[PDB]
Amino acid sequence: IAQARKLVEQLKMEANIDRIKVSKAAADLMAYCEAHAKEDPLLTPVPASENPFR
Amino acid sequence: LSAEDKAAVERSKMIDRNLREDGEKAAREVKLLLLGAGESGKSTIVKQMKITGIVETHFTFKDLHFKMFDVGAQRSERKKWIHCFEGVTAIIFCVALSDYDLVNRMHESMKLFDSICNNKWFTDTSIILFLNKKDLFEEKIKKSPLTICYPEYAGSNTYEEAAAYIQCQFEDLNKRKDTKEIYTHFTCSTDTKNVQFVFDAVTDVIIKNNLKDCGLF
Amino acid sequence: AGYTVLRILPLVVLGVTFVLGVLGNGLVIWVAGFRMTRTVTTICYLNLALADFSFTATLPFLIVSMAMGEKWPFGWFLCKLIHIVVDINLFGSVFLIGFIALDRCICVLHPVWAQNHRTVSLAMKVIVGPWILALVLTLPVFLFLTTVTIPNGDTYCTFNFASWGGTPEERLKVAITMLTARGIIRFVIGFSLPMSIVAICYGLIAAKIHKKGMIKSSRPLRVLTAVVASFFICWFPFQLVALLGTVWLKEMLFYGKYKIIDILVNPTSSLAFFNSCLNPMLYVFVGQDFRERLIHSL
Amino acid sequence: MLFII
Amino acid sequence: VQLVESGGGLVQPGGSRKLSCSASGFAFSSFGMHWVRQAPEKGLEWVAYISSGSGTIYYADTVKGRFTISRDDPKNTLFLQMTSLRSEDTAMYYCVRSIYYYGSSPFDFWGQGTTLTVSSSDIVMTQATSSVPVTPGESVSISCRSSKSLLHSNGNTYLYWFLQRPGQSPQLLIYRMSNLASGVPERFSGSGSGTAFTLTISRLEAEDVGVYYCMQHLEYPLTFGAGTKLEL
Amino acid sequence: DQLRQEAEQLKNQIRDARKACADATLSQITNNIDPVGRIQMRTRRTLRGHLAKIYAMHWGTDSRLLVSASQDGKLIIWDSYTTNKVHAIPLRSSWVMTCAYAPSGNYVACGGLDNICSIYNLKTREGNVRVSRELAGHTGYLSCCRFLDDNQIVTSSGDTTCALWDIETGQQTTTFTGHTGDVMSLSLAPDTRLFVSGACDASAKLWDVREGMCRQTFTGHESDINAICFFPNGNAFATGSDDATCRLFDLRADQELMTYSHDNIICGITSVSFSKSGRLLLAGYDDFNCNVWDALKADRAGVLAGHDNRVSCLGVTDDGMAVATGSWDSFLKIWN
Ligand SMILES: CCCCCCCCCCCCCCCC(=O)O
Repeated sequence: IAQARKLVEQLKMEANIDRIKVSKAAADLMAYCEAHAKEDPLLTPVPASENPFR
Repeated sequence: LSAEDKAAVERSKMIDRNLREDGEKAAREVKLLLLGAGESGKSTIVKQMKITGIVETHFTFKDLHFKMFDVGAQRSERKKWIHCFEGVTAIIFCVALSDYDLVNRMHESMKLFDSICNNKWFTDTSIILFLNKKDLFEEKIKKSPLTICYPEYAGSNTYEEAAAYIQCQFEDLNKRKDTKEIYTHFTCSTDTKNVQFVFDAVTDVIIKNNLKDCGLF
Repeated sequence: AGYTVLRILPLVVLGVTFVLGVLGNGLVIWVAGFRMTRTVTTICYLNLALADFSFTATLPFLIVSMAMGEKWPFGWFLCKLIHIVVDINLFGSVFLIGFIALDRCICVLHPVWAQNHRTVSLAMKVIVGPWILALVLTLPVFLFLTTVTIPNGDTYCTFNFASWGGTPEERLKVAITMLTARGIIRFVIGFSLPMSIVAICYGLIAAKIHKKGMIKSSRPLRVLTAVVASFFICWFPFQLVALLGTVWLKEMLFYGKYKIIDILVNPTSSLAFFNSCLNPMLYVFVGQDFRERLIHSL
Repeated sequence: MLFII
Repeated sequence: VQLVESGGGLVQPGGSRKLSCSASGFAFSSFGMHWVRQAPEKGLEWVAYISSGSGTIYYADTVKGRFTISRDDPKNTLFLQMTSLRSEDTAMYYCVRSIYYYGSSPFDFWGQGTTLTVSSSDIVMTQATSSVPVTPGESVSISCRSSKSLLHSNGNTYLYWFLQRPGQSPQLLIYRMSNLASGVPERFSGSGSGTAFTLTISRLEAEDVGVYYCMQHLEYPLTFGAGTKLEL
Repeated sequence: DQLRQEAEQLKNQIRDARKACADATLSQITNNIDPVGRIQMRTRRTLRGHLAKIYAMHWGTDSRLLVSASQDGKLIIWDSYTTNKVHAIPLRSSWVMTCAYAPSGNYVACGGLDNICSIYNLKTREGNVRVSRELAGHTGYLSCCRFLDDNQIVTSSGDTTCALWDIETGQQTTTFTGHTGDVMSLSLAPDTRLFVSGACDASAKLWDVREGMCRQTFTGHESDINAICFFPNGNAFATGSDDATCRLFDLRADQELMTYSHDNIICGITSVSFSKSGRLLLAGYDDFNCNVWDALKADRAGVLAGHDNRVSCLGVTDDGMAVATGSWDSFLKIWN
């Protein structure tokens, strides 16, 4: 029965969280991806001179 | 061309040479995996062989080095680590004949045998099956009938028929009867018989593998 | 009177050998040497493939020569290179087949010894032995072959011992017994040693498997027969004609006798060359792993 | 191997 | 990690002698071993180099052909065979260990060295100053120049800095022009561009006094600088 | 018995309180962004030298050195730029299922069926690599080990418990209990104050390193979880499963954002890694080809098919220059 005790405490602690809307999270992810998009070697091929692998 | 990395290339080639030599040394040894349900059988068979994780035992018989990985102590989901033993030459499976009446144990052993024998990682891996506790089975079979474990059994309560029936029951689980051979043996008090049987089985598996690579099979 | 078919046949068989052999050996060299992992079997097969591929690709030049009645429309440099390549590859193929048989017999008859003392390093070191035997046994060709030219005629590629000095009769003596010795070696090292090893080893493998009851289908006794028979059928006619000729060389050259041997040599040669095309099929394609890796690679 | 005589 | 050398003594001109260095406290098999000698009241010069596994051996031009270097890894000893000794070869021979891999520090440890007395193209590295007046508590800089640019295509400048305290073996300070060696206080700092190089001691103390040396590892033979002496 | 139904109500309460915030899916939010639909990656280096299956690889912070573990009992540190080998560490236990490379570069970690995480000292006065501490204390097998810093290592075992260790003392400091099944993966946030562990119970749990309490719990996978990775921001993490499905969870929202699935894929996912920008999701697959998923639109931008057998370990460099994919065929490939 101790397992029920621990599960109840854990769920109670989990329930009280200041959740945020899905839209705000979506906007945040889009903002980060756009902000760091240019400095990403995988998305756009880098010039062969600047590429450390040849 | 290069300035100081030539020494690095020399170091890399020397490391490659050491790894290739180690790989040859490892490839020489034959790997066996030990499985079962009852710890008594595992302990007896391990002790019979010449001699907290998985225990590795080394024994040499007839100039053939063996490696036995006991994984009994690993209490976890077997599916997530069983694939690490895909290349083992043979699987040594231990079942207790004295556990037919004690508790459903024999049914559990059959379930485990079915689970590992038909597994997709061991399609072509021979399974050596050792039936332990022969003497206790001899003593108990006189009093407690074998009917308790298998309702369908219709036979004399004698050692030869009961042993043959149990062996036939275990050997019938392998759905794939062409690429796998289930060698069966009843453990003897002498270490020599058990080690010799394991050596015969592994030599047969080695010959079969060599023929399979060369196309004859 | 219908002997035209006898002349045309060798050309057709050699051409089929050229197309099938270059495709077959090429697939073996790519699939085994590059795509698959290196094991003793893969090294021995790759060596057989290299030998056959070299002979197969040096075959077109021979197809022209045979068609033109032993006339070489090529210079001295190609003649020494082509007749050196053909003759270091044909000995190579026969020797390697003997090595592959000895390897299989050591793996099956003595399993523990192979498991504990057979690995890529010893194999690559000992695979040189068949090739060095071939190079030592093809030195008669570098030392004594050339193109003699016949006035009012095209040149012909034949052994010429004229440069070795002495009376013309001395030249006759050096040519005869030496050519006779070459023909004998072509039989004893060329067929006896490889045929004896291949049949003795494959027979012993058959005996061991049956005693232990490991035959569960028709493949075990089908491939073994296929390999021993393929080698005997392909090489026994050629070796027999060559041996009869070497024994009767004096009669043929001096008295123009036993003319049948001359007409038979090109047809009987066609089967021997055909063995090079059959070898990739009866030694690598049958295996399960090779087929699987090829199908993925395609 | 080739008979060249 | 200690290296002790043996075999040093008086030798008559034209004779032969074998120098032995025994290594204890580290894995000798995986280290390339060098030989560096120092003539009395003079600078260092490279003598020989044997790599791990004995695969590659290089010798300096002055002692080419008459010197033999060999190693016995099972016994953890290094052998230098000297033949046809001449007056120019009088020096204190030091033994140095170097391991080469990405991020390694070559020439990290130097042996005590033994004295050998004999009775009676290359990249030049130039140190502008023989000696500099220095006082404790003040920053100083030592300059170094090279004939050829040391910046290889990899991006690593193969310059090494060394310190030899009076009465001791040389010790490594900066390797590859910008990396501090293990155990060297942070006050030492090094920077260089192209051929011109500089080593800076932010705050000097009593132990820092000695003769400083330059090394180039771009090509063989390795060449050292004349030596800059700091005195208090 | 009263606790069982009361807990059930709380589970319902979580679903309702979280159903409320799900105003829209991210598929609608990014319906207008440009698709990055041309991602062709070619093999650049082929690290070679292992003789058995490879189960883990980790990149260094310098973005050049990488360590790979294999069942032959060897740990190799590879120089990616030149294909050279820097060290070959012979393990005591040949059964290794994870490897970690310390951020400082001084140490490496390995673990497996022995139940012991070994810490190796790369930089020593002697030339060889030595073992510094042999961590013990897990009953189950080790699935993943990651270094918080030079002195603290967090490890997941197969006994449902993830643990944090102090390397110098050799003693467990905090135990994270709460999973009901074998834990298979650990990913550490960029700030190194949180880590997410995925278990065979089909639930991913977010922990806090300082207090050892399960801060949040995420579910939605039908089957086991095999790989987990944080988004660079550290406010989202993607998870791989055996049902051929990847999901992107949010730490703040507490819910699923996208499901990365295709009908043609019916194999498990062995490794998940993100790109430096977060716009590419690299997911390893058992079909022998790792797949590049566009994170914002759930469409497969590209495929990497240079593996003979199943992809196992995959990692993206800190600088984003390369994606190294290990496989059971004993070959690593660096794909730029
Ligand atoms: C002209 C006739 C010559 C006869 C030469 C025969 C050569 C003997 C070859 C033996 C092959 C098999 C050897 C035994 C192998 C084994 O012990 O497993």
